[PDB]
Amino acid sequence: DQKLSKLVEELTTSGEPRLNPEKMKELKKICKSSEEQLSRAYRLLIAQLTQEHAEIRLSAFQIVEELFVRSHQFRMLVVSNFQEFLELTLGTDPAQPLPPPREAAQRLRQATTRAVEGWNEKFGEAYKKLALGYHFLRHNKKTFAGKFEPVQHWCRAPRPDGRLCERQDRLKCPFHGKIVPRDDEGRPLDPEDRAREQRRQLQKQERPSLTNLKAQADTARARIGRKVFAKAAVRRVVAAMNRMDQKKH
Amino acid sequence: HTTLRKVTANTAIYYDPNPQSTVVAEDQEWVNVYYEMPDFDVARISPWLLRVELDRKHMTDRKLTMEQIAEKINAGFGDDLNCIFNDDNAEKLVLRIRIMNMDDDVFLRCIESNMLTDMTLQGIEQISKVYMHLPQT
Amino acid sequence: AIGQRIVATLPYIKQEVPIIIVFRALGFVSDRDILEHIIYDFEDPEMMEMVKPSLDEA
Amino acid sequence: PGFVGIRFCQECNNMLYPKEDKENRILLYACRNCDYQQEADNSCIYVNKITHEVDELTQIIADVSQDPTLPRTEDHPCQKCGHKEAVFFQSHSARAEDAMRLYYVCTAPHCGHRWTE
Amino acid sequence: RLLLAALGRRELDDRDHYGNKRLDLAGPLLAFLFRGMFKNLLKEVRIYAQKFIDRGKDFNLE
Ligand SMILES: [Zn+2]
Ligand SMILES: [Zn+2]
Ligand SMILES: [Zn+2]
Repeated sequence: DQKLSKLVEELTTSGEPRLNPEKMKELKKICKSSEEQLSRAYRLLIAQLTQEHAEIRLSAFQIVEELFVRSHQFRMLVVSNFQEFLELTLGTDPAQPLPPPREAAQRLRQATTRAVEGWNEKFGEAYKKLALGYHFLRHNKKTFAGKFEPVQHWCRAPRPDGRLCERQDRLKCPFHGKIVPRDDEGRPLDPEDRAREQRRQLQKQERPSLTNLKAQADTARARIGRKVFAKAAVRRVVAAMNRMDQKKH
Repeated sequence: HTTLRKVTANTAIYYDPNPQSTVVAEDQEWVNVYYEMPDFDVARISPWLLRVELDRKHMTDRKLTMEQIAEKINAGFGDDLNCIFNDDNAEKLVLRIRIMNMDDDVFLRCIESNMLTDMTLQGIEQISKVYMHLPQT
Repeated sequence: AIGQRIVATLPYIKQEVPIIIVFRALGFVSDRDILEHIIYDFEDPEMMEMVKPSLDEA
Repeated sequence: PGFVGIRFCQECNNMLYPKEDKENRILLYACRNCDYQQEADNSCIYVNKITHEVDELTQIIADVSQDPTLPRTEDHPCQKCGHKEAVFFQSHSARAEDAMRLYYVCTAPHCGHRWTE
Repeated sequence: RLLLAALGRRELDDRDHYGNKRLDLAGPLLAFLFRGMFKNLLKEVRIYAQKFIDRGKDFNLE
């Protein structure tokens, strides 16, 4: 009973378009041996489905699809609670929506339907609730101004290409930090500056599976959007524009 | 208070998928010089470019430099939004803004609006103008 | 976006309605035709940018 | 830099919106109503001129010389045709309230020359 | 017009200007007042005629 529990978790958290066969093989070998255990596995499946993370739901539906066709007992239990499976898989419940990922939710629904036609074609007549369900989906839901620009000093930093830095920056070079005077060989004239740079060089030498909702936001493009689209920022956008409106008027 | 819209003379958004051969001809020298040293990767560079030119008189009046402007925008937008600036000696001071790896065009439009509205380069906020004079009383 | 949007108030209409919808109701559904009715000179770009958000919204 | 004007679709006569084909990265203008699309040449999507550095001569019209209200002078001859008379006024518009620069319009018919000293 | 006002090509209209203003003497005032009262009279007449028709008897205009 412990082993079957571990397999169910692994398939749901595999995070792949297709579940690993070896594990599915193991589940199957466990299911037949005992009918009671097969029922327990069925039970587990629905529970996994009723949680979250449609990708895990989509992975769960792959398990459900396999155990339907090859097991009459499982084939009965799915029919016995086909209503719940209909909301969990197709997302037909008016209240509960399909959780993220959205693309995974699309795959879960699309893959779910294609089963149903085959589900109904091969087993529609025998199982009367299934026949009603397929018909239910198909038919019901379908001035100083001091200006001076003297630029004579150069960064003269030693680049990895062997050439000195020719950037003309007043105070700080972005690629090398603070700017200090250097000779023709790019060595700081102040011995203290040479020692500090050596210390900086020494410091440099010293130096489930699916993305969660927080993890999905953890990126570049989302961070800049969060800063731009902010309640305070938009108000500051309006407040700044209001002040020029006063100047315009 | 000196916001960005204040110093910016004009703002323009282009499509420049090739930084090596930029759309604007009067940038090739410094843009290629900047892109020689790979401090930032070229693969992550977004193809949409926001090219903002500043006003030199506002430069001198506010004593604002290119290094300070780049530092402020970098502190505001991380390594996500990289910006490249020319030296403070050309006849036209212009710096480019690109995102780094809704359409990117509209995203860049919103970014430009946000910068121009509430990008505090210097000065205390909620202070509009400071009048400077000798008291005769 | 955050562009300026042109919107109209019609009597006996409970909710405020964009002008482009009004022009489509009057029978000018082509954006070009709406532009001819709105701006008379097409070589003036500023007006065209100013009416861009209404076309985008509708 | 210059300004950018809108483009119209040749099928439904609707505006072309900016769009891009990642395969070739060639500035495309694709109409979002139908499937029509076009290849741009301006390579510019949006410009915002804060300094509004534009010429008021473009907005000045040549039919204003027939106004019996504006003043006239003979000390600023028209450069295009040499006519002595000219009608002058200020910019008298927003973002041009200052700059009292006088805008002269030639009075002689069929010339309508507008200039500024 | 709204656009030209927005770009500043045209000046915002002022209410104090008498070109934008009109005067309302006895003529329009009485006409407007009468118009409301004449309609009230029409309604009264319609109410009387409707009640008489419902009762089944024709109504005298006087
Ligand atoms: Zn350097
Ligand atoms: Zn079209
Ligand atoms: Zn002339």
